[PDB]
Amino acid sequence: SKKPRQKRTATKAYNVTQAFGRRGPEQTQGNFGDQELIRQGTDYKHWPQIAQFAPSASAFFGMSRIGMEVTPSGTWLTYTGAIKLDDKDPNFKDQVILLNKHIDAYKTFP
Amino acid sequence: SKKPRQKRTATKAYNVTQAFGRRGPEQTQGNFGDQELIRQGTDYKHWPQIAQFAPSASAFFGMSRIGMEVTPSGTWLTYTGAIKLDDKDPNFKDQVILLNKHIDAYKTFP
Repeated sequence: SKKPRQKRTATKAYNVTQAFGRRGPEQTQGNFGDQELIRQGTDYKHWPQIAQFAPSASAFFGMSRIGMEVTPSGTWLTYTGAIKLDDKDPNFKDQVILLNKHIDAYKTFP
Repeated sequence: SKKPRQKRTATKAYNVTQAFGRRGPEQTQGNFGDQELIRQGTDYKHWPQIAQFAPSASAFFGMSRIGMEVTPSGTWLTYTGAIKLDDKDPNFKDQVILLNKHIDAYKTFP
C-alpha cells in the first residue's frame, strides 16, 4: 500500500478493493470486475486474457487523450482512449464475453 | 508493426507517429508528446518521469471506467480515468512542467 495507485498490483492478498477501491458508478471510480476477479486480482486464472488488452506505458501515452486538472484534491492526470479488439481473432467472441462479464458486474452484488 | 496497438513500444527506430499515429485534436487521436518525445519514444531522455504515471495492467483495469462500444470500424474497449500526482513528491513541480510540455504540444508544431 506504499506504491502509487497506478503502479499497484492486485492479488488475493491485496485485492482489487484494497488496491483500487470499491467498484461503482462514479466518474473516476473503477467499474471493472466480478466477485471472482475482485477477490483475486492478477491471481485470476483468466487474467492473461484480460491483460492482453492493457496498454504498455508507451501505448498509454501514445494512444490516449491526456489532460491535467488542478482541483483542490490535488493535481490529476486525466486519460481517455479506446482499444480495438481483433474481430479476425478466432478467440474474439470469447474476448467480448470475458470483458462483458466484468464490466459493471458490481451492480448485481453488494 | 504486427503487434496489437496497445502492446507497441515506441523507440527511435519505431517512433510514436509510426506506432500510434500523428498527434491531433480528434477523440480517436492521441494528443501527448512534443517533437522530441515523438521522435524518440521510450528512448526519450525524460521517459522514466513520464512512465511513472502509466498504469500497471492491474491498475488499468482496477482504476479505469471500462466500456465496450461497437462502431462501424469494430468493437472497442473504452477506458477513462484520473491519476493523482503526489504533491509531497519533491519532483512535483518538475512533473507539472514535463506534462505541460507534452500535452497538446502538436498545436505549435511547424
